[PDB]
Amino acid sequence: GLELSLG
Amino acid sequence: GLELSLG
Amino acid sequence: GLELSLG
Amino acid sequence: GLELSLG
Amino acid sequence: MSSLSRELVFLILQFLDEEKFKETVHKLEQESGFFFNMKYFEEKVHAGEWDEVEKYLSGFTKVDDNRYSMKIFFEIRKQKYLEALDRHDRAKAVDILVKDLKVFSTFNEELYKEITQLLTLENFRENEQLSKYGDTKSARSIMLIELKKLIEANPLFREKLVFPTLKASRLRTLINQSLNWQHQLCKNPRIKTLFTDHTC
Amino acid sequence: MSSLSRELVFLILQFLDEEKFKETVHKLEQESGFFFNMKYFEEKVHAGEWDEVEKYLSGFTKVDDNRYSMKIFFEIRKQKYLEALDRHDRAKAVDILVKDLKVFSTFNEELYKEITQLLTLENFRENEQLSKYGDTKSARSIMLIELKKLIEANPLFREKLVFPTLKASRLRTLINQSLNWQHQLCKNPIKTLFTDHT
Amino acid sequence: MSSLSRELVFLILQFLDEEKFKETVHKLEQESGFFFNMKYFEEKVHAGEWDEVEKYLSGFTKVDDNRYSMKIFFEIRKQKYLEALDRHDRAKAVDILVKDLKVFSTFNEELYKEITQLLTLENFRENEQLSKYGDTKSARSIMLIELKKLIEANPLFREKLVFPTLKASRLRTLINQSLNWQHQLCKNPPDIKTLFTDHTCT
Amino acid sequence: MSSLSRELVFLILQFLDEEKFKETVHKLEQESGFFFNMKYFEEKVHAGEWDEVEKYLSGFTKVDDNRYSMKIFFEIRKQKYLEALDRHDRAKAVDILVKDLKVFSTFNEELYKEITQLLTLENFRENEQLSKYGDTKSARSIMLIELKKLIEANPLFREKLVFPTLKASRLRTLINQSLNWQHQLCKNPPDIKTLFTDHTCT
Repeated sequence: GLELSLG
Repeated sequence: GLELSLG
Repeated sequence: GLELSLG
Repeated sequence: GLELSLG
Repeated sequence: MSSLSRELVFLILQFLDEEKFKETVHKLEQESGFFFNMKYFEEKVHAGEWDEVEKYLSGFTKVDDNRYSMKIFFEIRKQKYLEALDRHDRAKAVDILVKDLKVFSTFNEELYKEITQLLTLENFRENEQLSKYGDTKSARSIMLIELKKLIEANPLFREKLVFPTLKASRLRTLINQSLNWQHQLCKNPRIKTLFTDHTC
Repeated sequence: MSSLSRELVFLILQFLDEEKFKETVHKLEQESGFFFNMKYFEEKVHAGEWDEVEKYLSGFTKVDDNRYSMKIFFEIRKQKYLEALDRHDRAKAVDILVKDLKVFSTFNEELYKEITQLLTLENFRENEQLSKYGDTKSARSIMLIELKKLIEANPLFREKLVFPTLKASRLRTLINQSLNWQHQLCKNPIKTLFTDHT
Repeated sequence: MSSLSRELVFLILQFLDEEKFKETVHKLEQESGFFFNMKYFEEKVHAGEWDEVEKYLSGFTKVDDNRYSMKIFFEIRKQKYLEALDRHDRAKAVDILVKDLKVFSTFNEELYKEITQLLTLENFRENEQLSKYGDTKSARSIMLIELKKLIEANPLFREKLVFPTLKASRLRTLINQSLNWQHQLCKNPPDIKTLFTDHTCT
Repeated sequence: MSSLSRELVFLILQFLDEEKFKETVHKLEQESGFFFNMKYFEEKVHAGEWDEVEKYLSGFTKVDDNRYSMKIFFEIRKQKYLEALDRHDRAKAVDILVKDLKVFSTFNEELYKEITQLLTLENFRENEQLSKYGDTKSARSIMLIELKKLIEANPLFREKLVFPTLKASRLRTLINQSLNWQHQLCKNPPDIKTLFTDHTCT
């Protein structure tokens, strides 16, 4: 949950 | 002397 | 042998 | 003539 | 803090706002950590004032307090980084990458690497995941939507997002009463200072 | 503003300081413009925090308000500039020269040229008027002495340099009385300050 | 005398030019100080290569050798400076002012002062004397027009500006003659091996 | 080119060296591509003059000619990069990484990524492979040893690494012979003026 990502 | 100066 | 690498 | 100048 | 003192801060906040001391209001919000002002936050994010954004946030949470507050800072620092790239300031971009973004590497090694590699692109829009980032203005807006959600879900902000409601000038009214209490201990009627108790 | 409201700001200032909200205190001083805090001013000048110095000042005077406040800003921006030259950041020095010091050119044409020409020196102490300049820490101190005088002489600071003196927590004391007036009669003596006690 | 080694340089220069070694031609021009290649100088001035421009000149004259060659360096360095101002590179402009233009500070204090003050103008054409400096390309060409008059009028270049007249490849025919001197001494007879050591059959 | 002509270039190289025209010697080596001067190359590598190093090399090989000449440029640009990091000039370090080192990515995707990530370290000696790089001076030396090997084994350099051996001033000796051959055709045998046209007695 609330994974960090580029988009 | 309120004139601005370098000193 | 001839391939590129860091060190 | 040979004086250095702005322009 | 007592709830007295906490409530007193709120009174002060209302007063300061009414006197239009805008910057003082937000310093107090921040240093007390009692109320998080969305409107203000949005305004600063749109303005790209990242220094102030992180400073205001610092009154309510640290970067590693929880997964919500961690993603909040990450999003902010990512946009900071991309903007730096977009104005082609690679000196600033690297400074941001080391000072701001490195803390997130420990938890995600691979993303940090992927983000680092954006330095070498002509345009970070060459990365497919970022191929959609069209404007500084628009990107900030998109990101802001995401921050609002992250903040509203964050348990450390959950009870801090709604101001109480008071009749106007509650503090001024209370002060008035202290003057009524002082002068009702006077002998006869019928101001001078708030600094010492008033008498006749 | 009333004198009530003005006085209330002072109580609030005392409260904020006691509760250790340091940055809110000085934002309040600045935005109300009621009290100029010398101690704070000195601390910021010594630290060289030039943006904060000018911002704090900006609540009390603008650059062109009078000849006193004009020399104050000039002195600050001159020191900013000399520090830039002194670490040899000529990129910063020229930026300061154009952005910060050019306003003083309009009426001091020659001086602006003389200050500009320091860019071409190996060390600005080659200029005899600046030959007496010893290090950053000392220069800041010297300048600070001059600023304090200029501010104390400035007519816009005239009623602003002295805090009143109060028993501690006067605001809390007043608040307590309101509870006495409210929380008397109908209810004596946890409930709020948000509505009246009954 | 050394009028040999001077002459031998021209021969080598000519050869280098025939074989299209461009950069060796100009290093030699520069390092011998025997021939000043105007055509090369112009090409580099137009291209704005001020470092190559100035180092090439150094093979020929110093800033303080005479009043002509000192106007030569000044005009180049002034142009260098204005160009930095024009691309808004204020950092480069100050460095040029201090390392390169600063030499003229002493006898022209005032000129140096006026020139420094161009940093504070939004566009240096706001100055009176610079009101017509318009374009980089034209500025370089206009200056080059007078630099040329200055280089030709300078006493240190007067004999160095025009190449000698030679049959093409004068150096190769000489080598041919030297080998002919080698082989009319030998018996008995049009077959060469090397130039490193003298030719012997028998 | 004939081998006559090739040999003449070598004579000229000796002449230029004897007259101490230093930069003309190495421009000629470079432009002719006939002789690669290790001694000079080492000197420049130690000095860290990278722009001149790559320019001198460019007279012999380009970056993508072969796997030897590839690793040679890669090593030079890698050291260039590490030095930038070591002086904490991250603006320069990224400029190098994009302009000079990106060419090696196409065929090395992973290494280019690894090298990029060195920007984010406090010190690249935190990387275990680079944990041994102790000095700029020492690093250059270690690297230089590696380049010497790569150059000597590189097939494009293989016949270019040894200067011939000649008596001193071979060119001056040859020139002299040409004068002897000219004057031995004389029927009044003063004197001989110049090398620009053949001498006669008259």
